[PDB]
Amino acid sequence: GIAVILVGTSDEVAIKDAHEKDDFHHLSVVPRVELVAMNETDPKSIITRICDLMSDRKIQGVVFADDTDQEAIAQILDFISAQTLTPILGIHGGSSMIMADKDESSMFFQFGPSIEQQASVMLNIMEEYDWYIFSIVTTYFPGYQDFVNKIRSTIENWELEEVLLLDSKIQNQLKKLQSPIILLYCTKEEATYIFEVANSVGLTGYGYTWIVPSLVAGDTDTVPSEFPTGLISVSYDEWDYGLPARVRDGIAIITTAASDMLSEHSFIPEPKSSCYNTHEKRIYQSNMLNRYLINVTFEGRDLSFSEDGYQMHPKLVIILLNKERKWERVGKWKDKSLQMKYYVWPDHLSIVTL
Amino acid sequence: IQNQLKKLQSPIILLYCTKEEATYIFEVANSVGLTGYGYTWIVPSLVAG
Amino acid sequence: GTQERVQNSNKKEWNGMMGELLSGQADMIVAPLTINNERAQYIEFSKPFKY
Amino acid sequence: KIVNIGAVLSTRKHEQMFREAVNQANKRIQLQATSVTHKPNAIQMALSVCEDLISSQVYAILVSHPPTPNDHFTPTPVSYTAGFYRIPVLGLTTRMSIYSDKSIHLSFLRTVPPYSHQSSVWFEMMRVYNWNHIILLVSDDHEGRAAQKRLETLLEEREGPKAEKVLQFDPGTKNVTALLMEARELEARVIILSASEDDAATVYRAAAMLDMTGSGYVWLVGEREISGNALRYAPDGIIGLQLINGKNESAHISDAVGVVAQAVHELLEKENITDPPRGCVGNTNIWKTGPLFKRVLMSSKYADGVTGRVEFNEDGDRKFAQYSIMNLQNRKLVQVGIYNGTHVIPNDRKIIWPGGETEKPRGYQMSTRLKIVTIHQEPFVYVKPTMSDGTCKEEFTVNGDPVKKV
Ligand SMILES: O=C(Nc1ccccc1)N[C@H]1C[C@H](C(=O)O)Nc2cc(Cl)cc(Cl)c21
Repeated sequence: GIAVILVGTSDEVAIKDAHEKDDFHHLSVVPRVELVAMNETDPKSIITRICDLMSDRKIQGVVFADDTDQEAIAQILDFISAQTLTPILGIHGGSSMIMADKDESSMFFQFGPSIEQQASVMLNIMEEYDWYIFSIVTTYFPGYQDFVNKIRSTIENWELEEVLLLDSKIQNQLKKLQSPIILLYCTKEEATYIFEVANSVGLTGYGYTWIVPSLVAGDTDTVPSEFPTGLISVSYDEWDYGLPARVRDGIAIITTAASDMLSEHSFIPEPKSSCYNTHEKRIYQSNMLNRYLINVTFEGRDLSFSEDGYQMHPKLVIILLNKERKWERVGKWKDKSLQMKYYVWPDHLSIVTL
Repeated sequence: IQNQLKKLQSPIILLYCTKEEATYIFEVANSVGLTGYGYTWIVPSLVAG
Repeated sequence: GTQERVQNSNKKEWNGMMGELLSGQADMIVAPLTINNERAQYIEFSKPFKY
Repeated sequence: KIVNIGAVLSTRKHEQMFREAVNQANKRIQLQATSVTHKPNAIQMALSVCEDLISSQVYAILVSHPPTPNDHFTPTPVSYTAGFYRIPVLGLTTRMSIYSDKSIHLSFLRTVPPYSHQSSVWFEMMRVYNWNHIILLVSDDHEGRAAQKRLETLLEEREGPKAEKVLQFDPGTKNVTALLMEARELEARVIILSASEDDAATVYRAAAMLDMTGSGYVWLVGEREISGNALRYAPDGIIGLQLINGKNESAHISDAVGVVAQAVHELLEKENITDPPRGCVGNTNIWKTGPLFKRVLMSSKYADGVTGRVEFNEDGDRKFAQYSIMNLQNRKLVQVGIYNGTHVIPNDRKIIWPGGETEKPRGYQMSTRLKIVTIHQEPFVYVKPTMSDGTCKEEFTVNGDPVKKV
């Protein structure tokens, strides 16, 4: 079966609206949608419930979303993925917003963009407003070598200031501050301390503009006070994505994957019986058909993922920290293209010539 | 103080002061500016007393 | 041959005899091969014999 | 404050030995011994982790591997489960690059060096025999990936011997006959090979098929290769490395519990040891004692275990450990030196080298052939289609002397 999990304090009862939209079409094998939600439940409870329900209701595919209790939950099924050989889809939650690479002996791609995708969108913003030079500093957050290599390669086809990795050397490193635009690839917890040290050294208001990726702030509402009254960030999750729309996207993905499956050689994912013993390990040796479950379409666009878990050309938006310590949708992104619906943001002359 | 010391641009650095304050100023210098091979410090007679 | 980006994000390769030297095919070049900075970072040049 | 400690092991008798260890630790805080065995189907273990231990108040855990050939799936379930809280743990056995990096797993410390670092010995193995040219063979697994990483980084930092070619390949290969062909016709004559066990035949039986082991040859592999081939198809004279701990969890227990004891004495000064959250279900509470416990276990130097000076590297494995410079005697095994931490310590025996000569062969032969290539350019290059005989016709210059043509 094809199940869905919606643990978390939300409108789950309402979100079951998508049940009829599933019930009418876009399901060759008509699935058995069924919610098993929970409270702020612990990892072990999560595991036992997941496999117990997948065993009970005869489930052969699943997708869930929850409150951002911890990114570690994304890791926690990476183990069970190959342990039972079933597609997984983390969606709609910061819990499912982190990356989890190299576990790829099994399924569980994700949604949202990649490090590379968001980074290239940062560069797109940089050009579309002609911000010529840029600096960058970061720490051991996942993707440091990836980020530095990507940015060092995409410049051989810029006006950089310098790349810096940090660990009395902090001031002697911050003294190289030379760019008119400053970047950082981090998260909010450390962002408090780093904006603190920034006020300690670097400018904050008119004179510098701070741009950061999606998973620096995590959620969309909290705000440590050391952030300047302006932040160009980019994301998609909690500003346009409706939970019914998201679960519709998911059930569509799994149904069209099932279509490709039953068409190529007509094999259904065999029902894994028990999450307990080696007698269930009999099916565990059966064939695997993961790859070809990735070039399938519905709602028009294609949903091709690379071998690691990120879709191609996501639909993206750019927000800015306004004066009321809030974010506002200021930039559209579609089909590898940018739209900046707001000009330079508050020696100010306006010239004219022919 | 730091936003002023950030303009440090010369290869030679001067100061017209006395020893009592010179303690604190060389302290802040180590805090910001170089001290050994890279800078040479020159001062008048009545800095050391 | 020159440094050219390949696979659209993957690598930088030499599209010709220079590469054939770097690739392991060749062992020495004798032809009117030019000298500049860009190539000098992966080859070793004799003094020039014909300006 | 009675800090109970939990363990998982593969031999119950040595779990009783661990109870002896916790009694000796009581000889020295306040401890309480608890432990659990292991079972197949790691999901059951991911059950038992909190069904037994996390149900209590734990500030350090013990983990060791079974003899089953999983060797990678064995430490991960407990790893993930505890890591949810960032709980420092102590691994005792197979040291593949499971948590070689902090990315997936966060605060684990081990007592056995991972098969990566054995590169470095080779490094100084070069600085003993002055060899400066080298071939390298690696399969594109994570193990070999890190292998190439560490080796190339150390060698570039040595700027001396410079690498020559990083030949990558795939595990599931029946024949690498194509690659060794281009390989064994290059300059140097020394070879390093780090891959899975059964690959050795795939190499070795293919090497002798190309006679790639006769003479003017030197080899160097990893312990898995040594075992799997020195039983099966080892071409004699090949050299490898051997580790002292081998396969026994006993001494590891001694190396482990001592620093576990020495740790608790580092937070009996401010009383920030509030409470390890017992029971798995019930709270997402981050026991923020984790970073402190880890930062202190990263330097809790002791000399308890059978092997003196058991400490940690920035990775948390065995640091400054000891190897034995293994060697083969055409069907037999011997140690001709104990590499002691950093010391250059060989030991006396008939150190044979492939083919069986008491000389130490030079690096390269420096062939006399030189593949040359060139382009078509009339005033520098004239090309002409051959004549009917298989050459192109001779001709004289306007002066009358002949003209070369090739
Ligand atoms: O321009 C080319 N090839 C090309 C051919 C068709 C269309 C466009 C370009 N080659 C150049 C570069 C290369 C050199 O080492 O200078 N060979 C070489 C040798 C000589 Cl003698 C003079 C020149 Cl310009 C060249």
